[PDB]
This record gives sequence, structure tokens and C-alpha cells, in this order.
Amino acid sequence: MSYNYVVTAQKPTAVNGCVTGHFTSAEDLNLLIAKNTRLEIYVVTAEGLRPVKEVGMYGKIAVMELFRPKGESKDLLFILTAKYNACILEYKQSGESIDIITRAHGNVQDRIGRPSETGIIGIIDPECRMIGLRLYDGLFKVIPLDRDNKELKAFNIRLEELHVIDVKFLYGCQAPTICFVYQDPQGRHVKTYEVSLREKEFNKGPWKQENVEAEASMVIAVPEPFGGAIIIGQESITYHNGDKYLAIAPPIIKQSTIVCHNRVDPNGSRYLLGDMEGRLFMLLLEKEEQMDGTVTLKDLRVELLGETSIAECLTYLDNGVVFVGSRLGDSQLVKLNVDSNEQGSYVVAMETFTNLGPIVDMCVVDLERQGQGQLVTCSGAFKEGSLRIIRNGIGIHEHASIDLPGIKGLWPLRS
Amino acid sequence: LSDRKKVTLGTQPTVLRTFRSLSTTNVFACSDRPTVIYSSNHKLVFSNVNLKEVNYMCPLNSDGYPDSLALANNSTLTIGTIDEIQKLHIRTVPLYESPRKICYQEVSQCFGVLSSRIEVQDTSGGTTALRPSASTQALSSSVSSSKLFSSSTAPHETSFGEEVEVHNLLIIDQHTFEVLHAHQFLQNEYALSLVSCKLGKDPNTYFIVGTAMVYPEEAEPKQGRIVVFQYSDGKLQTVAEKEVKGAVYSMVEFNGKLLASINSTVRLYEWTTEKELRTECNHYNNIMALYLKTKGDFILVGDLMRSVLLLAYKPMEGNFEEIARDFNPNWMSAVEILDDDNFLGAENAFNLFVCQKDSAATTDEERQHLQEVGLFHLGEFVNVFCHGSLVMQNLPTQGSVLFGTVNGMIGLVTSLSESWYNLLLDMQNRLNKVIKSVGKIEHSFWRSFHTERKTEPATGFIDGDLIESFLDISRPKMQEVVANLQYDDGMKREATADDLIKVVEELTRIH
Amino acid sequence: IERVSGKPLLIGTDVSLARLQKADVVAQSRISFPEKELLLLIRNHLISKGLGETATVLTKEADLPMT
Amino acid sequence: PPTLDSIITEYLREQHARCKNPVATCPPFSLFTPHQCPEPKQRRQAPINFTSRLNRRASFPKYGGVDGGCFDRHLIFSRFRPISVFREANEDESGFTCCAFSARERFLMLGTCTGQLKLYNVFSGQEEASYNCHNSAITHLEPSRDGSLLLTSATWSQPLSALWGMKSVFDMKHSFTEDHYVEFSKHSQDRVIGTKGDIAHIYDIQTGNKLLTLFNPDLANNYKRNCATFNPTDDLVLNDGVLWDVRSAQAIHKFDKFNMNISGVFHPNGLEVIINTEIWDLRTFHLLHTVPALDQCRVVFNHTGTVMYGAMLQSPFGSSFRTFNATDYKPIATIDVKRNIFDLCTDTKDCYLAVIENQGSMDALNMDTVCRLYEVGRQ
Repeated sequence: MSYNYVVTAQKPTAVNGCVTGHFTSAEDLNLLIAKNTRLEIYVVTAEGLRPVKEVGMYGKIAVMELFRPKGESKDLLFILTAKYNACILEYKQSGESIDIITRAHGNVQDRIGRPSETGIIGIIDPECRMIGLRLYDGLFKVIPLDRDNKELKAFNIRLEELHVIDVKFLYGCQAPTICFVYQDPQGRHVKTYEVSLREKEFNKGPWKQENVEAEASMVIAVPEPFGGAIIIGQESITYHNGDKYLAIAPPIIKQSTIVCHNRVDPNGSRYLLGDMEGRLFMLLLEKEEQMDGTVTLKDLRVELLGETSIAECLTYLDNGVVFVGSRLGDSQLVKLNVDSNEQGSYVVAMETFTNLGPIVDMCVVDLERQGQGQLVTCSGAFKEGSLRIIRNGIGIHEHASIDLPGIKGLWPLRS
Repeated sequence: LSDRKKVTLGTQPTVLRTFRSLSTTNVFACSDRPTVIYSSNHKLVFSNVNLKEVNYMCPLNSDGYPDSLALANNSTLTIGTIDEIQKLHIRTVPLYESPRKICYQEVSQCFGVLSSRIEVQDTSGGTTALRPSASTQALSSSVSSSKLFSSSTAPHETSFGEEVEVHNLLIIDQHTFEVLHAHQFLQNEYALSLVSCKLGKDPNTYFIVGTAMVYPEEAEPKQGRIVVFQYSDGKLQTVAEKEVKGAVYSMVEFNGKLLASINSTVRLYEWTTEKELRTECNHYNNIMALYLKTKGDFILVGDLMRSVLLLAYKPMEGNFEEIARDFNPNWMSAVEILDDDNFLGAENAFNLFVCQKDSAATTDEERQHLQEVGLFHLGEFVNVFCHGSLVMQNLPTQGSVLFGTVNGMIGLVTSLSESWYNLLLDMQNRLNKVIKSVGKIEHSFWRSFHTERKTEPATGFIDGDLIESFLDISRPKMQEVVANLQYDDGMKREATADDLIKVVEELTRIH
Repeated sequence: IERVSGKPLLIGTDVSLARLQKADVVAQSRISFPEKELLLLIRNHLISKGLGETATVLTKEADLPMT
Repeated sequence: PPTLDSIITEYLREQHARCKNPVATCPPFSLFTPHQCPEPKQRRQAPINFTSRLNRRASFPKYGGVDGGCFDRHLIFSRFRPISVFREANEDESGFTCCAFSARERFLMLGTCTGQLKLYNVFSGQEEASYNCHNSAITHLEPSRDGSLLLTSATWSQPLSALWGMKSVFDMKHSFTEDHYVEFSKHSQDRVIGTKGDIAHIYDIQTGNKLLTLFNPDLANNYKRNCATFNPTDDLVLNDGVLWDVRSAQAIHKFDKFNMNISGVFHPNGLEVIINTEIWDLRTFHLLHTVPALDQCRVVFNHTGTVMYGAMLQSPFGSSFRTFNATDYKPIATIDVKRNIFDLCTDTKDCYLAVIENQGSMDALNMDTVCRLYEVGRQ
């Protein structure tokens, strides 16, 4: 029969999801870039990035998120593969021995069901009590986060609503609750629920939001001071906290779809937003100290910040340093200013990272008639389109030509 | 001192030095196989240089090369420095628009890149771009003419400038990589295939661009043309054109004839003397013929939904012929002929498989059915396949197929010998009990062929990236890999440590 | 028609079912607008219909962008 | 009296009523400009053209965009082409009744009017092995996936349905004299269910005894053509349009009758129940949908369960086909087959349609019922 042999020449470079936190130690911020199957563990330093341990896993890392459960100084990491094989990890260091230990695992797949249309969505509860998953288009898998799972137990609480667009956990409101963006057959809206782990069933949700924008795309839950939800759409930005509401449709967010977001400030004071054309925005929030203890929202601002590569990651690190991860080419690390430049951008370019991107065509070609060939790959996408030339070895080609064959040595003389 | 280990360098005495290139204390191996010892993604793995033979080095002080060193040989003296040390040195030529395909001229020194520019439509003027890409900023430009799609009233007027696409043919310089020339096509004309070959006894070497006419709010297109270009003396020229009803998806050269693939129809051409084309034959049993690969006189077709398809060409009969066909509905992504018996294909379900032309042709039904020999979950979407190694031809395995994906993962697929298959596959099942993978995932479970309906366990292929990890395992655990096993040096021997690690290094030098 | 749908309170308007869920949302919407968008229209009316000796007095109450 | 606050509010609301897809928490309005609510301009959706999806899937995941595989199924099930027609050249005119494929897709088990099934190679087109199965005719004929069993049911013969054997020895390995329509169990095939009238019997294959007969006299719909089936989780039975939990022999929920003939079927998602033209839920029991093009048609799904096939059972029978989607039930195609469709079976590997069509006019005295194989997805 036919027998063949498969290796990896270039490790996969395009990134898929980026999570910050404290995964290595107690008091050290770090970055966890998953690309296709690799899980890179950097650390945030005063000069830039510094790798610690790269781990290749068996599967496409689809959903990852850090979480610190009540009882551990350090935190843990949940990773779900493309073949639905879930795991919970923990960094452990002892001298030169640096190891990753799986704390719980177990395949979580139903026998029957259409997978998805919006892909796989996974959200960690803010109080670290459960782990939600949208997997099979009509169910909401709940993994009860406890030490009881030597292998991961699972529930399947039925979503009565079929075509769910995005889903998050809302922040601290004494009970773990869920937000949606659901496409009705006639319209679309935002409904809520409340999971009872002891009864495996949805309780009554506190919000109604009977009609939101016709292309609402994501939910951004705002934290513990003035909790709520921001529903970014194609043409407008809303806010809801049960009673109050704001809405802006600024003329900046008109020409491109917001696709990524992160929480800049820990009290939700700022929010970056990227799009499908390269632009970074910043959704400012005006904190209104209305009463002696009341914290409410007052205004919604959108400030253009400049052009980067087409982002799919978006992570704010520290000291005004933002990491931009690009599937479509040239993931780069950027710096946000205070004042502006000649173009009004605050985005300072720093060191980049080479991505071979979506390769769409190749040709193996030699340009020095040698025994070694070069490979020109059509890399990148819309504005990140670039030919990339790939060679083995070390390219000493800027060399002086001196006719001295078989000489024994050349030694300096100075004054 | 620790244990020793033999590394092959050559047949002459070698030199091992270190120096300061610009900084960071680089280490070099002056040998017949000259390597840089110092780093390979922060790991002690050798990586070569682009020099044939290095004997000595010399710390000079060049006025045009700061802190560089000269290299004494049995040949010339090269004052050179060393950049960031890695295996795969990558150089970026940005174009600021999406590249579609790439070809190569051997006679002329120029590439050929089809590309895609996003433009919005102006009210008074025609259109406008959004950024000064490397399409408009060229040394010369041109425009498509001879409006032969003028009778159709299909281009209706649009309301707003809602991001139409404009494609062109970038011809890029060989050494400077400056864009020499671009050629804008017709309005709403995509370009989907590019080959550059010679057709007939005409001693020119052309460009052939297979184009199609697209319209939104529409199904599959039925318009388009195939245009033959040439680049005589820095000037792109439109020689011929051939309006063809249907989108031209993939082209290959086939024995001095241009083979096409035009909306589930495989149409062979023939270059006449009068700068035109005459259709030689056709094939029709196709859902949507999206791919073509040839070797000699056989033709490999990758269908939209069905599979690998093998199609003959009998030149004495003047037509085609169906040799065989796989029946299992795999959604194709990329195909490539391996060795005129085995055929490799890619799938939307992120998988690989090899089909085989059958041997025991006891009837006509058992020889029109291709057999799937081998299944594997390369968990990554394969776009491209190509021949050609990346290492030096020193004149093992047989052949070398690289592939190009959507995450920048290049890998190598090559053909083994039937003895070393059972050698390595017995090593994997021993290695699948030693290395505890992160996540507690069985390697048999991950590499298993997984469509929407089949979960057959993986066979036929050797996952080399697990076997290359044997080099990192310590000897108190490598000894448990070396069980009571076999070794073929017709003869028979129990397995040992120092020879199984020699096998992997014979594989690691492929890549 | 009233019972199985979004409760029209005995108004004969847009009796079709697709047009009935339109009128529920349009009537229950929260229309708001700033004071500027009216006062600039008030001033541009009063200057237009001759009665102008409150317009320069309306500048005392609010900013006036256009003379 | 009103104020200008109320007048400008009502003026905007009468302009807000022109919004296709209006909102609730609207932005602050602008009196100087018109007001248009944001219409859906689809950017994440895959393009309508196929070549535009083909260029996009080269730099984007599996299909190209949101709802990309749906467009790939519109272009690929809206075209069919007849490859081969299988006559019955023994008494010069065909007498076929029922059609199906084998478990290995090489042979296709047609079924005569006389009560015998005749094998035919899909490549050759040759009679290979006839089998004296029934006295009356062949009504229903399905094999098992492992290729060891075969269920055939007859028209009026005194044993009505027979579990034959197809490994290498052909014998009635269990006999039934009662049921008009037998059917396997889907996932674990060790159970065979069958239905006479309104009474449905669960049988084993190993011993053939009555496992559990389920019927509630207080609750039946009394459909004309009752056919009890299983869900793909092998836990629910649609007898008389009533669900049945097979763990403890109880009824769950009667449905509302509407169409006098068809007792329903399960959709392969395990989420719905398809009564004749009413689409139901399995856990909330709410009428989700109503497709009026499903008016009295027998339904056949793909093996993946991604498309629904439709053949009219209206007197003529089946003047065309009916190609449906399994997710949103949007009609893909109605290809016009000029003859009368009597039966319809499809491949496991999605390449052929077994179509029993009747030649001549609507003649109950002379029936020339041939089998015509189509090819999926070819013009």
C-alpha cells in the first residue's frame, strides 16, 4: 500500500485568541497566545515580550480563558479543542523543571446535533462558579466548576431560542446570569436568564430588550461599579442595565464592522475596539458619581486611534502597550500615546511578528542555480498582502569578493 | 564530561570557532557542511549557510561592513556578517492588496502575481481606491480593451460605492522585487487561474490568465475569457483572447497543450499557428471541476463535492477517457499527484487522504473505483501543494511535497519505503505511552479522520512531528521506547538506542 | 386579531400581522432630542417671519452658531 | 392642549414608522437631517456568487462566511440528470413497486408487482439475483446498515412483513402476519417496530417476541397512514401523532390533527417533530413553523440529515420533486419529472436517486413502472 510521512516545516503563525492574566506566577502579568495548535506563554516586561514555555497541544484551540477560582492564589486555564476535548490546566514551576499539569479533562460532545453557525462560544462566569459553552445549536452546556470534577461533568440546559448570535455572563449581581443576542423569526432582541446549578434549569431573567439593532453582533459586559451590557451593532452602540439606556451612532463607526474588544481599565472605564479595515477605536465611558454611593453611566464617546493590522486579538497589557494579533497578516505590538501625532493617531508602532498568513499559492524556485530552493508564498489579505520568501540556513550574501585562495589567516594591526 | 555523539560533517578536517558578528557572541562551524551552531529558535540545532565550503574565518575591519568577518576557504574570501539566526529566514515584499496566485518565468526574469484591489464607486468618476497600494504605484500600467461583453445588459447601475473588486496582473522584478507592470482587467472581472508555459512550437514563453465575469445577486457565472500574455522587453502584450462561456477555475500545462477547467467541464486546447485556440476535447461528468494536476498523460481533477477524479488522455483516440473515480463525497480543497499510482487530496474537514489506482482489475467495475488508502487529520486547511525540497541536493524517503495553509503552517509530505513504515509505526505506538501530552489527549484520537459522518481511525501516514520529538526525550525514558523491537540491519536485529536515534536524524535532515 | 398579537387598544390601523408588530415598537419607542435642535429652528423661524427683536434676545438664553 | 415637545415628538414618530426593521432604544434624533433606522447591510454573510465564495474561502474558514454552506447546497441540489433507466425486460413492460439501495451501494433492491425483489448492479445494469419474497407485492423495503438484515412488507399476503436475511443465506429469519409497515431502530439497530392500524408493536431481532406494544385508546388521532418510527436517540416513538417515552411505557403529548393522512416523522436533529405540514418542538411542544409546500408528501432525508426530499402523494402521484433544506426549510428546487413518482430512495453517499416512475398515462389497467437513476448535482 501507499505509505507517507508528514512533518511541519514552519510552525503555524496566525493567531486565534489572546488572553492576559497571571498564569505563570502570583505577581507577574503575562500573555497567552494560541495560534493554531501551539500555546505560547510570554511575559510582559518593561522592554517588550519574553517567552517562557511553548506547548503544542493535540487540537485547534478554539476557546481559551483564564480564571482564578476561590482558593488559589494563582489562576487556571480552560482550553476547548476543535474536537470538543476540554481540559483545565495549571502552570507548575520547580527550578529548571517547568511543567503544565492537567487538572481535569473529558470529552464533551453530544451524539446528535447541528454544531453552529456562529462557531463555538465559551464564557467564564465572573464569580468563578461555572463554565458555559455554546456548542450544538439549541443547547447551553454548563460545566460546574468545582474540585468534584476529576473528569468534567456536563449539563445540557436547553436554549428555547435557536439562533443565538453572541452570549456573555453579566457581572456581579449576586446570581450568575446570562445575556444573549437572539435572532427572532420576526426581528431580533436581547433576552436574559439565570442558571440554577442545583436544579439544572433557567430561572427568570431580569432584562427584556424587546428589539435591538438589526445587525447586533456582540455583548460587552461592563463590570462591578456600574454593571450592565453594551451591544455593539453594525451602525450603533447601545447600553442597558435594566432601567437606563443610552445610544450613540457616531459617524466614525460607519464603514467597518467591530469584531474585537477588550477591557482596558479594571473598572470598565475604557474599551478598545478594532474593525475589519485596521482601525482602533476607544469606547470611553463617563463615570457619573450621581449620589453618595451611586455610580451610573452618563456618556458614550468614540475616539479614532489609528490604523493597525486587521486584528482578531486585542489585549491591553500595561503602560499603554496593546497587543494586536492578526490572522490576516503581521501581528504587531503597539503603544498608545497621551498626546497626538501629525495624523491624530496615538498608536505607536513597536516590534512586529512575521505571519505567513493565509497562503493562497506557492512556487518552489531557485535564483542562484544551487541545490537549495526558495519558496515564494502569497501571504496575507486585504491590505496585508505580501509575498514572502522562505529559505533555509543563514543568508550571508552581502559579502566582499577577495581573491585569496588557501590563505592561513589574517590578523589585525592598529595604531 | 558527559557521553559523546557522532555528527557527520564531511571528509575533511573541520574548524569550530566563535566571534562577534554585531553582538550576542555568535558561533560558527567551518566545515564542508557549514553550519551556525548558536541558535535555532533558542535551541541547539544546526542551521546551514549559503556557502559551499568554509575552512577558516578572519576578524577583519571592513569600511563597508562593520564588525564583519572574512572567511578563508579553498576559494575566495568573503567579508560577511550574520543576521538573526533561525532556520526559515523570511523576507517580506508588501503589496498592500491581496495576492491571488504566483507563477514564474524561467527565460524572462520576472514573477507573475494576480492580485485584488478593493475600490468604491464614485458618482461623477468611475471608481476610486482606498490606499496607494502596489497596484497603481508601478512603473507602467495598462487597461483591458476589445469590449467583447458589450451586448449584455447585466452591469446595471449601482446606488452607492459598495466595495467592488478590481483585479490586475502584477509582474514583479526578479532581484529588486519592484513592481514592473500591472494590467487592469475589465469591470467586474475576476482572475482565478494563472499558468505560464509554452504551447506549441512557437518559441515564446507566455502568460496565460484564466478570468471570469462576476456579478453579485447571482448564481454561478457563465461568461469569462482566457487571455494569453507575453512580456517582450519590459512591455506586457495581449497576444490572443478566447471568450468562453463559464468561469475558468484552474489551468495546467498538458503535453504542449493548455488544459482548462470551465464550470464542471475539462476543456483541452491546442495553440494554432495563427495565435488562436482550437478545442480538442471535453469532459462532462463533473459537479464543479475546480482543480487540475497532471503528470505525463494522466489528469487529476478535484471536484466540488465528490472527490479525487482520475481522467486519462489517449492521444491516438483524440479524446479523454475515465480511468477511475472515487465515490466518497469529500469536499475538495487541494489535490496533488504523488507517484502516478497514488493521489493525495485535501478536504474542508481539515483532513488528508491518499487514493490509489487499483491493480486487481478482474472486471470493469473493480477498476473504475478508486480505493482510499490512508486517512489522517492534519488539523489545518490545505490550500496549496507543490513539489520541490527546501534542502540541498547532495547528488531515505522518496519525493517531497510541501503544502500551504491558512495559518502559515508549511509541512512536508513524502513517500516512505514499506520496511521503514513498519519501523516507524511501531515506534509511534511505543512513543504514545511515554510522552504525556498536555490535555491527556490520545494521539490516535486527534489524528483520526473526522468528517461530519465518518470517524475512521487514522492509517497510512506517519506523523513525523511526534517522531521528531524523540530527540528531546531523555535516555531514562528513551530506553523504555526501545523495547524488544525489530531492526533491518533482509536481516534481523533487536532495537538499540543509538541506531533508532540515527533514523530520526536521517528524517530530521529532510526537515 | 387583537388577542393573539401585540394588543392594539381598539385602533383601526395596519391590520396585517407583519405591520402589527411594527406599530407596537414604534408606539413604545422612547423618542428624545436635545434642546438645541429646536431652539435653532425657533430662531430661524422668528428671523424669517419678520419678528426679529427676540432673536438677539434669544442669544442671551443660548449660544447662537449662525448670525 | 399640546406643547411643541409633544408636537416634535409625534413628528419624529411618524417618520420613525417608515423604518424597515425599527429599534426600541433609538439614538437621539436630528431634526435637520432625515431619520432612517439602520437597515441590515450584510458584511459577515458569504457572497451570493459561487466564485466570490471560492476566492473568499481561500483566506477564511470552512465555507466562506456566515451562511456559506447553505448557498453551497442551493447550487448542488437544484440540478439533476438521469444516468440510467432500469427496465424489467421479461414480459416487455416493467412492474416495479418499491426501490432502495443496498448496504454497500453496489446493488439497488427494486421490487416487482409480483412480490419478488430483483437485484441490479448500479454499474452493469444487469439482473443478478431474483428472490421469491412475497405473494402480493412489495410495499416497503429497507435494509440495515451492517448488511445482515432486510425488512420487506407486502400488500395483502397472509404474512404481511418479513425480516429476511442477506449475509449469504436468504431466509425469513422472523415472520410477522400483522403489521403494514415495519421499521428498524435507528442508532442501535437491535429493535424492529411495526404498525397495524393504530397499534404499534416493538419487536426484538434476537427472539422476535413482542417487547412492548404501546397504544392509548383515550388519545389516538386515528391517522389514515400511521407509521410508528423512532427518534435518532432511540427513545421516542411517533404512534398516531403521540410521543412515547420508551423507558416506562407512557404517553407524553398528543398533537393536533390537521391533514387526515400522515402521522409524522422525526427530523434528524433530535429537536423537532415533522407532522405533515406543521413543525413542532420536542421539549416545549410549540408550533415553530408551517411549510405549505409539505402538503401530503413523503419525506426522505440525507444521511447527514442536511436536505429533505419531497415526493407528492396526491389520481396522479408526484408530478415533480421537492428539494428542501433541513435547517430553515427553504425550498431549493422542484424539478419537473413528467411521469408519476411512486417511490423515492437516495444514497448514503449522496450520488444517486432511486426513482420509481410510471410510464404511459394514469392507467390503473396498464402500469409500466420503471426505475430511473438520477445524478446529484449535475446539469
